[PDB]
Amino acid sequence: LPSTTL
Amino acid sequence: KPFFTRNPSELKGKFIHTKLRKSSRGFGFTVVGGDEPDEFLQIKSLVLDGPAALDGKMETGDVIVSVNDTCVLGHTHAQVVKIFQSIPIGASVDLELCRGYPLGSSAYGSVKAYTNFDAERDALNIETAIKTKGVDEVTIVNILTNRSNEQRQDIAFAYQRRTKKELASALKSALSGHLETVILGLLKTPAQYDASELKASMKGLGTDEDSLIEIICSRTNQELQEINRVYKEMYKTDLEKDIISDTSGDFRKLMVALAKGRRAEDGSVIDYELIDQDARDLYDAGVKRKGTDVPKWISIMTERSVPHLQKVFDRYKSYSPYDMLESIRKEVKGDLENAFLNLVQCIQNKPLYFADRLYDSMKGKGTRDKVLIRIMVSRSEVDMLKIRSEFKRKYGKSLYYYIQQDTKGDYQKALLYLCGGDD
Ligand SMILES: [Ca+2]
Ligand SMILES: [Ca+2]
Ligand SMILES: [Ca+2]
Ligand SMILES: [Ca+2]
Ligand SMILES: [Ca+2]
Ligand SMILES: [Ca+2]
Repeated sequence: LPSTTL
Repeated sequence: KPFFTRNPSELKGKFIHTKLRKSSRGFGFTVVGGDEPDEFLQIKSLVLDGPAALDGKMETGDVIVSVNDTCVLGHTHAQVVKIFQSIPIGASVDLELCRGYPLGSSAYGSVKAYTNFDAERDALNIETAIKTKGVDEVTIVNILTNRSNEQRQDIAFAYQRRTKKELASALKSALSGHLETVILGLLKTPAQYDASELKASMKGLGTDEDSLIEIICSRTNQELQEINRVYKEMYKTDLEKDIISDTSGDFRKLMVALAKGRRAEDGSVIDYELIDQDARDLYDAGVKRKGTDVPKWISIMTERSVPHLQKVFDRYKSYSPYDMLESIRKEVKGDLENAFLNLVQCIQNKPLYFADRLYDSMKGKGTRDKVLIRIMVSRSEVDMLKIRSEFKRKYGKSLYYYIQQDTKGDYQKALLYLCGGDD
């Protein structure tokens, strides 16, 4: 579950 | 296992190039994947009003192939976000996207997303089949049963943008019988289909308590949260309010409590002491005493997590001479009994629960097409493979076989496609 806003 | 490759000459779908200028809040999209060394990076969502959305080229599930003329196939998640964050405000970025690899799909469904999806081409071929003299139902079945439910949402959008008429409207006028009942159900979002099937079961004082129990006792927390919202947008009244209207007694309390969707989420630590205490409290409320303490049954069976209650029902056999299902068949009766029986079956083994309901809808004379169609439509993208697996183990023959012998025509071909396989 890696998850990052760009 | 999801397919992975570092060479672009091995990708399946079509490719899209984009140029996004960095705003004060970034490019306006989020990325998933990237822990597993061989795992794609895919767009999870797009911030509306953001750069990625207002350009209209990027879509969710897009595999990021290359960033600024540099192939990022196999890049770690942290290596990619550092490329996007190094770009200053006002500068742009070149994104090569690959469309055709899917995302948060269910490993156990039977209807998967079409890879070479073309919503315009699909809405084109459907109109040609609808307008064909002697409506061509073969093509309509060949398309709609071979698309994911969200792909069918895009086809409905494209069909209305070309013919200026709704896809559900044109298909309802062109189809008839049970085939219409299946196709119209496939065009609804899972919340809309459940919300409509629930209202349909509360049509009058003669409530279809069977269909009401099936939908309520099988849907999870997140599924029921969406159902309650969609049910009010469509009918301007709370799902709970209609349940209170068309139910009464303890059966009302059990249906209202389950419909709230506030079951305790699955815990990470197993509460062995609560498993025993819940098991004793179920035994003290039922078999051990004269009568039944129904509220204590409703509280335990609706509030504890599903992995917890499975262990509670196994521990319950240590205290009671009859297991949980047999205890229900003698402590309560009527619609309340049918509710507890279905609820416990959905907790112990939910795929087996739907396998029995499919067998029941076909074993006797005729067909319970209402139950058969709803289970095939609703479970096609959730656990249909597990439903087929439990069915063949218990009943010898496959679910495909029982649908083949009980249904005919294009209505049969539609159900067999939702079942999957050639058997
Ligand atoms: Ca390039
Ligand atoms: Ca025809
Ligand atoms: Ca009793
Ligand atoms: Ca024992
Ligand atoms: Ca039958
Ligand atoms: Ca039957």
